[PDB]
This record gives sequence, C-alpha cells and structure tokens, in this order.
Amino acid sequence: TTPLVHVASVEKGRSYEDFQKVYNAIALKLREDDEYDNYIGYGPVLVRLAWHISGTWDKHDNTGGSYGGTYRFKKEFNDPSNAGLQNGFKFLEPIHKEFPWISSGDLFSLGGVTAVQEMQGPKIPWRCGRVDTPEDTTPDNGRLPDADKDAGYVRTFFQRLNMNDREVVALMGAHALGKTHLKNSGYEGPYGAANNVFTNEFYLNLLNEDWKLEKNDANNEQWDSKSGYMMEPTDYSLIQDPKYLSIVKEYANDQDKFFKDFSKAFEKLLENGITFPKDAPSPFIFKTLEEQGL
Amino acid sequence: GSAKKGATLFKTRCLQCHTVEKGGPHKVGPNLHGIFGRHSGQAEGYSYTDANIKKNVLWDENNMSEYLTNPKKYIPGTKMAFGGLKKEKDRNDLITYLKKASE
Ligand code: HEM
Ligand code: HEM
Repeated sequence: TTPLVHVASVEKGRSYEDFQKVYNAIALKLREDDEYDNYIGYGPVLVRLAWHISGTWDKHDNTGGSYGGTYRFKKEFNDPSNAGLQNGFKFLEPIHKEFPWISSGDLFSLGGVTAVQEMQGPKIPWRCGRVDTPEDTTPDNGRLPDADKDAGYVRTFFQRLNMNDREVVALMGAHALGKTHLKNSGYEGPYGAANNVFTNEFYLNLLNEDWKLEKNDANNEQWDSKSGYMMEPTDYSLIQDPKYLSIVKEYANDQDKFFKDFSKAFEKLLENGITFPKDAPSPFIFKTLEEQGL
Repeated sequence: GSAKKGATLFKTRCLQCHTVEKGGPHKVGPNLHGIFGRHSGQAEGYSYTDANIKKNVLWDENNMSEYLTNPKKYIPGTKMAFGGLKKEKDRNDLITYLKKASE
C-alpha cells in the first residue's frame, strides 16, 4: 500500500575508527594481492562491483540499490552482465568474516570507496546504515546498461538513477581503470595506459587519439586506436553527442574539476534510495594508507 | 634480484608506457634505454614536466627504488601515473632487469 522506503540503521556500537579499520583491512589486501589480472590489482573490479550493485536502483519505485546488499544471493550472482564480479566478492569474503557485524551493502560500497582513494583518486565521503534484507527484494536481471548502444541510451538509462548529463559523464571517467575481458563481457583490451591509477586519461584518450570501429574475436564492435586502447559503443557515443562533448573537454582540461565532480556523483550513486535520519552522523572521510605512513 | 621475473614485472607494469631497446619508440613515457648513469629529465626528444628536471638526481639503482616506491612523493609534480612497487623484492627484480636492457 506504499512504495518502499529504506531507512539507514547504523550498526549498533560502531563509530568512525570502527569503519576506518574496515577501510584499512580492504586497502591492505589491495597491496598484497597485487598480482590479480596481470598486476592490475583488485581495485578496478572492486569499484565496478560497487557500481553494479548500486546501479540496480530504480527511482520510480525505489527498488534495488546498495542498501539491501542483495548481491550475496544467487539470483544476482548469476547475472551475465555481472560476469567476473565473483572475484570482487571473494576479495571481500575474508574481510566480512573478520568483521561479522558490517552489512553487505555497507561492505560493498566501502570497497569501491576504498579502491578509488587508494588508486590516487579523489576522497569520496562515505556513510553507514545500510541494512540486509530477505531474498524477495533481490532485483531481476537486466537492470544494468547494455554496452552496445548509442548516446540516447546512455542519457535515458541514467535518468532511472536520477543523474544529469554532468553527473553521468563524470562516472564514465572511472572506465579508465581496469580492462574489458572477453569471457566476461564480450570485449577485450584496456581503456588506457594507467589501468591501476585513477587518472584523467579517459577523457584525454577519447579526444587525443582517434578511433576506428573494428571487429574483435567475439563478434562485437569496439572502437580501437593504434596505441592499443579500446572503448565501447556506449562509451564512444560520449564524443558524438554535443552536450556530452561539452563536458569531456572540461574534464580533459581541468582534471581537478573531474575529481571534484566524480566524488559528488559517486557518493550520490552509492547513497541512492537510502533515506538517512538526521540523528545519523556526518559523512566519513577515511584516510589513505599513505596518510598513515604505510 | 631475479633477472627473469623482472622482465615480467616490466611487461605488465611498464611496457604500456616505456620501451627499453635502443631507439625504442617514445610512448606516454620516455624510452628508458641507458637511463642508469644519466640524471633526470633526459629529453633526447621528449617533453618532460619541470618537476623531474627540478630534481636533478643521478639515476643509480638506489634512488630509483626510492622513486618506484612512490613516484609522486619522490618527485612532486611528476607525470608518470604509476601505483608503485610496494614490495622490496619486486623492486630488486625489476631494477635488475633494467640493468641489462638499459646499459
Ligand atoms: C614501471 C616498472 C616503471 C618504471 C621502472 C618507470 C621508470 C621511470 C623513470 C626512472 C623515469 C624518469 C626518467 C627521467 O629521465 O627522469 C620515468 C619517467 C616517466 N615515465 Fe615511467 N616508469 C614506470 C611506469 C610508468 C607508467 C605505467 C607510465 C605511464 C602510464 C610511465 C610514464 C612515465 C612518464 C609520463 C614519465 C615522465 C615523468 C616526469 O616528467 O616527471 N611510467 N619513468
Ligand atoms: C553505460 C555505462 C557503463 C557500461 C555499459 C559499462 C560496462 C562495463 C563493461 C562491459 C566492463 C567490462 C568488465 C570486464 O570485462 O571484466 C566494465 C568494466 C569497468 N567499469 Fe563499467 N560500465 C559503465 C559505466 C561505469 C561506471 C558508472 C563506473 C564507475 C562509477 C564504471 C567502472 C568500471 C571499471 C573500473 C571497470 C573495470 C573493471 C575491471 O577491469 O575489472 N563503469 N564496465
């Protein structure tokens, strides 16, 4: 008789340093398991993990999102668009058993925030209160963007997540991390040269070097450059739409603005569909491992 | 350090930006051939930010470990977008490989 409203209940007996230890436990293993996927690290998959769980939200009826943390169910675990996200889940398996009190939503969102900061990216304020939920709230498949579309699909999809043109172009800058896997998605090749460090190269590579739509070995169209980089049909449409083009230029020129805008949009993304009471604390800003001397 | 695995660390962490064979094509990073013995900011036909020339330090194997552990901290304002060799053994493996292809 009412659309769902997700109230954030902070875990009992938890404060700042209680979650700062969880950040450190995650950030520490990013240092040890630095061999995953030819020395890329678990960083890139950890933020794609936080994105694909927070991207299941639907603003119309407030279903999905990072609140429930329902990725631990097989219904969301066997998503073809979530192929390869098992590694980001097994990265957090030992972390959750060390801290059996944290919620899956708070854990998954904290993993993406940790990797962005640890990869020399902007500091993303984080909040706690996400609560686990039963299985009937596990969203259905196909709630994430298709890679083989144009700019019209990008703008209409992100409206379901309630994000304007500026906020969506900033989020795409995270694709500069990691790479695309053939047996996972159907595309192969990295997006840039610094696939382990959060940099501005995404918007640079788009305008710096040209692209020629070619065939890969899996019958998918990908935009490939001579320097070895590659992009996706939806990713390449950013420099076809003039309104999205007016934003890739300011991002490829004023990098500080991109870091400033990404942290705003990435926080809003991880906080979608969650109504925090005012008795909840201010957003945390965890400190990186270099800021602690490691 | 190990000379065989240091080549593997270069191919996965350094090849995308650098080349080591003499006359190797400049990429996002400079061609690091014969870099030991010469200082920093060695253009030879490449554009550097003033930060690395500002730290005119001779490239011996000791201070490059200090550099590869944290490129931003060793040179404030550098352009190399690199995470860093956090393990001392990986630093000794990678540096020993460069001690051969960059003579
Ligand atoms: C990876 C293992 C790696 C090593 C080793 C390395 C070395 C290195 C040195 C010693 C310099 C200084 C050269 C000089 O003459 O002063 C230098 C400079 C740059 N490199 Fe590098 N570098 C490694 C990794 C990478 C990666 C992953 C990239 C790019 C994605 C890259 C590129 C650059 C750039 C840019 C510079 C210029 C630095 C500046 O101008 O301050 N390197 N590298
Ligand atoms: C229309 C929008 C998007 C589409 C279609 C899309 C699709 C994809 C695909 C197909 C991959 C390949 C993964 C693999 O092969 O293993 C990928 C990886 C990745 N995505 Fe997205 N994505 C989109 C937006 C985003 C956003 C909003 C973020 C972050 C805020 C993001 C961050 C990443 C990162 C870091 C990777 C690399 C992961 C890795 O290499 O393991 N992407 N994405």
